[PDB]
Amino acid sequence: GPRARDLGVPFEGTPGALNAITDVAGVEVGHTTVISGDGAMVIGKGPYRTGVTIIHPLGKTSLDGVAAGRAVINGTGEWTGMHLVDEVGQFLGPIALTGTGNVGLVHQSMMDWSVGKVPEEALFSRLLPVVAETLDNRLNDVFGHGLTRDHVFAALDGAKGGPVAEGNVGGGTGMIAYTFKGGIGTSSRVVSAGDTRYTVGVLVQANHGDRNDLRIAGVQIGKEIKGAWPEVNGIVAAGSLLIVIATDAPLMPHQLERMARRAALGVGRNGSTAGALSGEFALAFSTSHVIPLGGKPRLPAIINDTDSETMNALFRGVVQATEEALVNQLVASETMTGANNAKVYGIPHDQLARIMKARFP
Amino acid sequence: GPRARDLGVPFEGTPGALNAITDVAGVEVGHTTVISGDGAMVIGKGPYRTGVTIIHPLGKTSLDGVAAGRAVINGTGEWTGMHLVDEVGQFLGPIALTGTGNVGLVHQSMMDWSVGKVPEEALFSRLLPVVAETLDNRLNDVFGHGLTRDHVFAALDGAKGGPVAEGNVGGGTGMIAYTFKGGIGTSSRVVSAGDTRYTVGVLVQANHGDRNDLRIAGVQIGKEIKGAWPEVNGIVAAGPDAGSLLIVIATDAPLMPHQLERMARRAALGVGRNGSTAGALSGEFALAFSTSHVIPLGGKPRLPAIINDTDSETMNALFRGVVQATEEALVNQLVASETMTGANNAKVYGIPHDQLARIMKARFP
Amino acid sequence: GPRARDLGVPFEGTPGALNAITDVAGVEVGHTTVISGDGAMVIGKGPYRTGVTIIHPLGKTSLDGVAAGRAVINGTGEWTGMHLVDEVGQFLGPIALTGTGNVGLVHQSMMDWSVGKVPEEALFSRLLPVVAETLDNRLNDVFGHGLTRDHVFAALDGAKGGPVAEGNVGGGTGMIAYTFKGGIGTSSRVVSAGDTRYTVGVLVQANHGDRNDLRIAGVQIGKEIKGAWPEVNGIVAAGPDAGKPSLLIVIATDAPLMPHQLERMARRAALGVGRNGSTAGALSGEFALAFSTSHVIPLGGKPRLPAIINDTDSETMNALFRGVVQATEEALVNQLVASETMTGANNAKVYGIPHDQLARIMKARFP
Amino acid sequence: GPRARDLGVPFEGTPGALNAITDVAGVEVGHTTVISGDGAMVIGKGPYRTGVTIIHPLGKTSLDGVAAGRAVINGTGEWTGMHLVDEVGQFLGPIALTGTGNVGLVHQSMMDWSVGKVPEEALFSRLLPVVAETLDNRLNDVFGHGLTRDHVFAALDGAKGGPVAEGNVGGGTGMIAYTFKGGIGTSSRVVSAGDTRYTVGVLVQANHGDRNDLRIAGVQIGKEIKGAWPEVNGIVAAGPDAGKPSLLIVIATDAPLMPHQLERMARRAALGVGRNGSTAGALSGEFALAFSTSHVIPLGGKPRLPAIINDTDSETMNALFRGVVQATEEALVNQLVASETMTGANNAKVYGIPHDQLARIMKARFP
Repeated sequence: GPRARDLGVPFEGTPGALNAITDVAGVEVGHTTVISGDGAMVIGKGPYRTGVTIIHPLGKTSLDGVAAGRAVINGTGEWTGMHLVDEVGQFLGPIALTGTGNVGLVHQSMMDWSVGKVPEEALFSRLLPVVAETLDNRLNDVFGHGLTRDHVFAALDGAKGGPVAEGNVGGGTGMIAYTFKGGIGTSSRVVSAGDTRYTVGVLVQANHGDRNDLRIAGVQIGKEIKGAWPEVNGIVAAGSLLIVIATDAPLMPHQLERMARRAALGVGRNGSTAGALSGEFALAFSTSHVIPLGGKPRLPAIINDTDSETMNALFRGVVQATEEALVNQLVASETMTGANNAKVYGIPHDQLARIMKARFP
Repeated sequence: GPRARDLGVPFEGTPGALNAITDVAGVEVGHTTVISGDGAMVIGKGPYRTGVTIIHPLGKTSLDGVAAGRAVINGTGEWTGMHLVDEVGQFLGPIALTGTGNVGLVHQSMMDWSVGKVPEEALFSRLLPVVAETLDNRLNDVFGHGLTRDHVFAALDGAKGGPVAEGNVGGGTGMIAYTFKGGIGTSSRVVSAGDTRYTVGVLVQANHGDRNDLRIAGVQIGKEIKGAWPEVNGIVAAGPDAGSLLIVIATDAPLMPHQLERMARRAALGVGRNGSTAGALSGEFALAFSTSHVIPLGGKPRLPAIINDTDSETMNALFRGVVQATEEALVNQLVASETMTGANNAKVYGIPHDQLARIMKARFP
Repeated sequence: GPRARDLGVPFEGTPGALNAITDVAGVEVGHTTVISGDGAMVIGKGPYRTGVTIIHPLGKTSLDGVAAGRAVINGTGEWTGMHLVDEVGQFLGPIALTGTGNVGLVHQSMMDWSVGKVPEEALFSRLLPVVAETLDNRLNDVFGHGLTRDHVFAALDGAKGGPVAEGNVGGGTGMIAYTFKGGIGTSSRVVSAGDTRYTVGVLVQANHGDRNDLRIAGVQIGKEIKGAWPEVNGIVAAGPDAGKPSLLIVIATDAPLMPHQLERMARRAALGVGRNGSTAGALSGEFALAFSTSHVIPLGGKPRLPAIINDTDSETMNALFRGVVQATEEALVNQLVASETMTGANNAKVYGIPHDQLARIMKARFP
Repeated sequence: GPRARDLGVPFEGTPGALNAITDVAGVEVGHTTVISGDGAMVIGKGPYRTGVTIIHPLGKTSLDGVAAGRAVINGTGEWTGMHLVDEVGQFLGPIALTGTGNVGLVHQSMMDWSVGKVPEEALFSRLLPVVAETLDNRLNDVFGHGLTRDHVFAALDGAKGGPVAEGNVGGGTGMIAYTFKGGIGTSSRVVSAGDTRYTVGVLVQANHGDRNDLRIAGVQIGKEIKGAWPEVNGIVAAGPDAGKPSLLIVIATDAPLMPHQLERMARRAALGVGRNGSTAGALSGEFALAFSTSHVIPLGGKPRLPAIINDTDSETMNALFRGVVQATEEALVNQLVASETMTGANNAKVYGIPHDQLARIMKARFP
């Protein structure tokens, strides 16, 4: 359906052609979305509202590593492969984003996928899969084994470039953000440093924040929206965040850490305050600084960290793309009823468009 | 004079009585402001637009440490005593905030002050002074020895509780923020968890950001303000024509060091609200301390109550307090800082009060 | 059987009664050891030389957290739950130490175990299991699903206090250290901090280092031992005569330390590792995790900190730090002595450090 | 005079020609040594036993940065410029190593030196000087302004390549290590990374450790040496007969490493320190800084990275890491051997480790 710009939300900067992480060439994204059952939750039987999102930095047939660096806003969550990134500045294989109860199954399934897809001599490189989570506990049977190995293989094999589906898909299927429906969002910026252009792409799996704090384009919007509070069986019940950054800039690992640390500023623009139990994390990678398996790293150009013109263009790109990806998520996610007949509303489009038109005539 | 709220800027949460870092009882703040000379800069001769700000966590006569934790947004800058804070979760003595060229002088002056104020038996504890900087390079002769030991002593000895002066004072004297006049700002929040209340106080020394990114209460305001662009000479320096950040957080919550690191990491979200994107060469840092978790010199730490990190009600109240107080301290700074002409006749404008008030009235009727 | 001290190896300090991590009261350890098959490796069909080691910091029935802090020597490996430890300074549930290929299975199995053992209202707290690995790739079919959920449950349920089995057991089953057989080792120290004596216990899963660098009690011993280099089908595979016929450190203490203080403890492990000569290989995932059994966090309640220690109290802190260094040093040697010769996948044969030669060298050096 | 090898101490690996940090081409080192007064200490009036050591990574006329990374063993100390290193992976200007009381004076003096040596257009780059300390509190009047701006300028301007003076010089003048006289030590290794041989150079300012823990070439040597415990006016002040009659590590390499790779190098220092027995005291500020002299960043220009190394290339990386461990181990022993007995403030007398006894013990152990 509509994305945030289509409802009149303004943003700064110049988006890429897709306005998605796949504006960084060669990046592929895949989702498997598991939606089954209704009514009361029984552990092991559903209902299920869960899934997995796969990002292949260099595409699904690559055996090469990408340069990478991370940041932690609040570390109450899981993201595997990160000790590796901190130490050697690269990771091998895809990124998986999923629900908390699925981490182990996804991790082993990625290994199994490797056995089937990678030459035996290269299997040593496939030992530390990258798997991250947020908690779909209200809408999903977290502990009930709803995600299968076949679901994971389907996302790995089905991933592609081009437009990325947003909203209640893949790892975002069962999520809740700012008390509205959570999910997947994505955005990009094409940034200028003199005559050089680079792309910064961002994808988020959003399960964080309170309605009372939410800002969209600087507007504190929770109180301006009427209704759309969550429910349980019919009774109004009220009233973590994963960030993946891709760039084609040829950055070294410590420079990618800097990129990842900018995500918090974009999160801050939209009002949340990093809950004590909210696992909020960012991972950044370069698709031009690539490390062939067992060979010399390929760094086709080099950027000085004190070159403010280039670095600030890249940093502003991360902030803006993060800010927009978060709003794109909210708009893409539709109302859902899941486990225990819990109902969470998508942010209402008609009301958002009306508020945006009043604020930005 | 008016602060941000008085010009009609809305903020979330409940401020303390002074709406300042000194709402955390026992904290003292002092400034020495050095403004002398006009015209062309000659290194070693001025003009000078610099100073130093002192924060005594437990007051100027305390020999005790405070529990502490820090966070780095972008580390292109200096803040001494921080390896100590990372290792042992406490620091001794005051925090000094100053201009980049003054760091060594301030560091040695704090040691000299200790020799005169601390019993010789306790001097061992005074070896790692806490000194942080931002760069006053457009308005000040950075390398020219404008700050003296006497200026540092005056701020150390003159510090007090009560209202805190903001704007072009102390370490903020020569600073520039969002292309407007930079300086010192402060704010506080009184936060609740069940029947318990705590105060979170914030003081900033702001020298960061670009006009085009600035948000005040969510409003992207730089293009709505007419004029007030800097001048380099007699002609317009930025925008159309030619015709670092230090954050100190105090709380009376009885937090352990790793919990204060969490508090410090919330400052970035408050900075983010106001639109900047952490420049490559901008040293943006946060330090948080507790005034109830105190470590008597050579004795047993005093931790009068203890908080679970997974107690979201308590922790989120504290975190939200940091975010909101940081957001407001930054806007308070801009409002307090007046237009200044300094070295090389560079002129930087205070954000115009009349225009800001008008924009806020139109936006928040 | 003999441990390192019984072969004449001298160490500094005073061990606890068991000279093991279980000298810290209430800690329980369990192993499941999986050894099946011989000969050529086919992925999914073994041979298997693998397993899992479980450490319950407060015992298997506890729902409470322990204060914790970690350190990284070289981060090329996996240890889950560590973001949590860095952020909030505690973890819930047990520590699992296993082979690299088993991480996901163990992580999901720990969740399944919680579903069976923990009240539904407490399940929220069981979402970030702590699982760490070293790579058994020479002796084991890593990718071949040799470890099952039932193996994990058996270690979780079978864990106990008292003496801890060392050597080729649990997560250490298929490991190789200093080009000799690797595995599990443990040691403890009781350390005098003024009028109070604390216990520091250490358990290692050792899969690191080279024979040429190994020091035992300061003696560079690799060249003093004759033979015992690894083989394949009777042909020496490493060392001068070739061709011819990661490290996980777990520290427990009963000292009532805050999380940042436990990070300091964990950072001392590297010095104990250093004593024994290794240099942290580029691909060697070398990690330490320290926890307190007296600073405990009841689930959804107020942390219990029964006493408090000043970081600048060098008498207390240095006693604790020296304990970590000495217990780590000895745990590493205890591992080598406990681990016996093994032939595993692809007919790789790795020798236990020879007891007779070690004892002879120690007697000559330390009469 | 004899260095450690000349007294019979064995070490592993191959030193560079000078066995010093200046085996990395282009590095310059200078010292200013301040020794005045005897007897009772009065703050502001000595006695003084202090100084400053300067390391210019690319020589004293360079305006360029070097790639760099750091590590902390125990952070109770000061080292400026390190937030910069962590953030952007480089630093500008020289490294100064000094006593704790001198940090501020040295920091401002380095800025003043820049005003006099650097074009005004480049001054922006000189605002984050790198200054580190250890505490000379037993032998020196720390707070008494013994070090002057002129002393700092003399070390900055006098620095040179070639042999590096060790012992009671520069920043090490008033230091104490392993209950013997502390000071400056240096060593290097040339390491074979396939077909390329890189140099790793290490300089230490040692003020850490206890005699009871000291190991030299693995030998626990404190109880083997007779006498030489510190004194005050002829009465022994420490050890069993008492009453009767921080660490800075600087690593240079010519390997073209990226900043995160240099952090890995710096983290290896701890293993070299561990070999020699210390346990990182609670108040001991123990720090390492590593830089590359081939990966250089011209001021306001494009970084120069003449070749690039894969972190997972264990052959190359392990050669470099082993170089750091071995050079750090040897630098520490070289310091002890270079430092002579000194009596300083408050009549504190600290002995250089005795050469005759050390040589005798080494001969017995390594015949």
